[PDB]
Amino acid sequence: TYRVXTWETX
Repeated sequence: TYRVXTWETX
């Protein structure tokens, strides 16, 4: 998942 601020789990 792309979280604001990166791609992260899952």
